[PDB]
Amino acid sequence: SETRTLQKIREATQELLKYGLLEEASKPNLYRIVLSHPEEVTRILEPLDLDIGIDEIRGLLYVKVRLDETPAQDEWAHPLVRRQRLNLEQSLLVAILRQHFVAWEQESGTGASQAQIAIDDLLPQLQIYLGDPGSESKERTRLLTLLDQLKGHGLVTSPDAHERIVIRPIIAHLADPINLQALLAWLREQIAQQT
Amino acid sequence: SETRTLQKIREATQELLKYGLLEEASKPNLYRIVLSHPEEVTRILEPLDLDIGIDEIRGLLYVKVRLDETPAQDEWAHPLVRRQRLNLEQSLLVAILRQHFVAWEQESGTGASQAQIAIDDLLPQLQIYLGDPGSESKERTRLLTLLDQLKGHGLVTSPDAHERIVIRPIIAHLADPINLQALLAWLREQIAQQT
Amino acid sequence: LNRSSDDGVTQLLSHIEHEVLVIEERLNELNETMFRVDFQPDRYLRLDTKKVVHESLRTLEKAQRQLNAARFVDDNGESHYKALQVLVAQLRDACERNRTLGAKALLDPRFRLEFAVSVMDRQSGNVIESRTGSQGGSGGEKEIIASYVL
Amino acid sequence: KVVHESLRTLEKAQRQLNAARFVDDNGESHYKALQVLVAQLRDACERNRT
Amino acid sequence: IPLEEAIQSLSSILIEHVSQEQYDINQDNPFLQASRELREWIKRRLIVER
Amino acid sequence: TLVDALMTLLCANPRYNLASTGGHESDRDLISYVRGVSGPGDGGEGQSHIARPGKTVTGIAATLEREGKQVRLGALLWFDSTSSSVTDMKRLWLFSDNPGQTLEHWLNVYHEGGTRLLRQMEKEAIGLWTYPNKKQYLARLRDFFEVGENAFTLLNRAAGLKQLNSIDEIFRELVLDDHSAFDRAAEVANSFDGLTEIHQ
Amino acid sequence: KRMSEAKRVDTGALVEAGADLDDIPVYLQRLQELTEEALPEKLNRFLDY
Amino acid sequence: SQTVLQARARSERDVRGFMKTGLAAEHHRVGHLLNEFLNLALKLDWQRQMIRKQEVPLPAVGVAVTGIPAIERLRFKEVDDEAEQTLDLSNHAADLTQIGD
Ligand code: BEF
Repeated sequence: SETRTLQKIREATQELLKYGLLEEASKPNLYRIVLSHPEEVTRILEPLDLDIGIDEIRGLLYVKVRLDETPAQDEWAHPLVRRQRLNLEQSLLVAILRQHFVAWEQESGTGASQAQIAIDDLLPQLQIYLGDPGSESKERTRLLTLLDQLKGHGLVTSPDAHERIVIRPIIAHLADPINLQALLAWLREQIAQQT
Repeated sequence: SETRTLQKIREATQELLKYGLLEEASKPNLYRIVLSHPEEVTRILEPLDLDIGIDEIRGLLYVKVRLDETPAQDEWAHPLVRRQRLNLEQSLLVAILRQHFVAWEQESGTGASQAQIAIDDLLPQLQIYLGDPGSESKERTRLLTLLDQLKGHGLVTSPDAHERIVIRPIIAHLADPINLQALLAWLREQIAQQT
Repeated sequence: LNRSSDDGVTQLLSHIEHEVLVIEERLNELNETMFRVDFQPDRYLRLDTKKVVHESLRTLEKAQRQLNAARFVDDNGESHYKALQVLVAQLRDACERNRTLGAKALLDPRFRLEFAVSVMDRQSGNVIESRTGSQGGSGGEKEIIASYVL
Repeated sequence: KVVHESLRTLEKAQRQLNAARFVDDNGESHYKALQVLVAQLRDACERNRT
Repeated sequence: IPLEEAIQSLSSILIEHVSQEQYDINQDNPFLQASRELREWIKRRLIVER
Repeated sequence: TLVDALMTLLCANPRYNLASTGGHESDRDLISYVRGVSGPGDGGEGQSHIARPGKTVTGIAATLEREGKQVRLGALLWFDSTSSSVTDMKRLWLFSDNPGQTLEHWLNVYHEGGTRLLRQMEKEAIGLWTYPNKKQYLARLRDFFEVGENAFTLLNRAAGLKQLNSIDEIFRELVLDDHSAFDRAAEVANSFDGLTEIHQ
Repeated sequence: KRMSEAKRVDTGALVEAGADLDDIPVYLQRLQELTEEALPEKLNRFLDY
Repeated sequence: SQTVLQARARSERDVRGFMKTGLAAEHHRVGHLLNEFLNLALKLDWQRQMIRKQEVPLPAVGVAVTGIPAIERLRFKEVDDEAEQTLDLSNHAADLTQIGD
């Protein structure tokens, strides 16, 4: 009877709200459609105070709070977007992944296909800040659960059949990347001072 | 160029989406706003395949999945439904609660808001079906776990100081004749299979 | 279709790469001219450059690689022609929308690399500051960035 | 002194409402005129940075 | 017997029988084993806690 | 930097480094002044450009004197971790008219104890006020200096702003106090909600 | 079919009613109620306001 | 004796409270279907966890949408430092004027 939003756009919007992002790498049909109808998606999200920011270089779309332009409130608060503070280990892992991603981009260029990194490569680096919990069976399990937790936020893919992961584009758009650098360097200096 | 939905409507619809339902007993200032502009709220929720459900007789509002121009599928298969499908043992308690609700509503009238029940009144009810573990603590824990799982669905509040709960009016819409008939049809087929 | 070939696109991409390399080579002379001067008491300015691989170019490369594979699956060549059509669509679309930066980062050499100024240490040769613009700075410290890079 | 188009339109709506009170129907005209006026104020509040 | 009091007495009694390997009595923790024993009794319907 | 030290105390949302930009943009933030960020950094893993990376404290005060009476504004800002985000900075805005109160004394008290010690000191000492958030402190400043809230914004944007590109814009946004009747319009529009509900 | 649409448009007064031939009296009584009492009272209140 | 009598009184009060319910709802429409369903439930084997963890075909009402995963919402761990304090507030008398010609 009455007009209904195009099925593909509805699917794209629901997906974008569910997962928080789209990528041309793994969802081309929806990603291209969204870019071909930006005014429709932005109109659909505006009533909820949500709005898509698009990163054409890396082929990514991600939701972000559309609240007022620097109102009397110096920090935004949104009913639906529940804020989180990653625990210490998650913060360290995110910092390591972020610096790996930036270092790779420095060479291959912005938006270059990320090189697959093996699980074995990260444990020595987490050891630099967490020591040895007691066994390989423990540290590897911890690293795997941490990677699975991060995949929920969309920062990393699942370990493939050969135990290598790929860093997702969304890592570049974290809220305050300066925090990762500061904490990581501070803990590194702590261990270097205690040793 | 830029056209924004009224700030009151945005706040009310965001709260409605957050909690899944909205009542005049607890949040009158938002319930009146939503009920005064149902067309705007319906068109805001249409892109997400969600629709409003109004009950002025009980001062209730709740969002429900849509099927128009996307028939069949499954209501719980919708991407944005964040909670698991209803479970049989939960449905038994839902039926008991609905029975108490119809009794109370038919004796008080629909206007009153205190559709309460005492916790001790449900334990004998469940003893007939789920069996008797011979330990008041175990069965009380079972009953409270079920009530919590229902609170996740929004059909009941948590026990108060006097070990009394309030059956939210949404139950009247969850178990109404159209759905009870389908549940009975499914259950008869299950029993026939058991034979 | 047998007589057809994919040389058309690969030559174009090679030409664009050659143009980008020419631009970088030309900047390499300006860097050496910069080296002879002092931007600060013992710092000398340098112009750096990263490469930008827009999603458009990655998609084009993916389509080309799929075209290479589709030639060896026989359905009266239908799949090969479909792949060729999908590939040609990207070129044509970029051609019509040449004013959007998306096609610029594919066909325009100037948009294939991003620029940023860097202050080098005269003694050690390390980087002290990476400066994609002139934000921050005092003024005078901002004006010197502006005048040097201009 | 400068009077922007918005105030002129609101004045026009004021006069229109004033005239529409007398039409003999069950509010389908008076109420419409009242709401087309109140909509101007609602819009003004909503986009108070325009 | 109040349940918490029962656990104490049952654990103290169980501590005496640790030498009877004929029934595989272990030594890790008497309190937790007493709690498990009371649960086993309750479900087997020898005792009912109310 | 010295000028912005004062502008932070005086204004509500100061425009740092306004003069260098010419008047149409500010390109620094209070976080970067507290940390003493010396630039964009080397663009990589380095952290030599930041001066106070760990736990740190910062203080600023200004003394105004008329006929011997001293009124000493002040502010304390500190971090408890490497975090350099606005939510993790903890503040305390101080207003005073006691000659004995000075920045050194406040810093000594802080080094002796956190916010609680200063809150107790507020009770202990006469002629002192503290406010955990800036709005109340600025309200105190207004009711002391008998000016509208726009006066100090005018002062801050007059620190630079050499252009005066559109007199209308200046006088509408920076001089004449806000007296818009938006609240009244919202109240009037709400008067008809009773009608709208019944019609619905 | 049409009772199922009356259910869709309804606003809580027909929650205790199915869409089978058994429930037709409920719908008819609701229609009579609207025609007789509720609608004129609501219109009088609205026209007063 | 007192314990047994109290138990009897509690049970009798509980059953009397139950009997009134159902009496006031036997011929209400939804009450009729609820009684029908509750009768059917007895046949099922509630001891089997698999049986009492089936999924019924009840609709989805009150569907809450929340926790949209906006990447901005993440904040990183605030590891605290407690080693020492920066007490130094010397006058900085090294400020004596020595500036280029
Ligand atoms: F006042 Be600064 F030198 F721009």
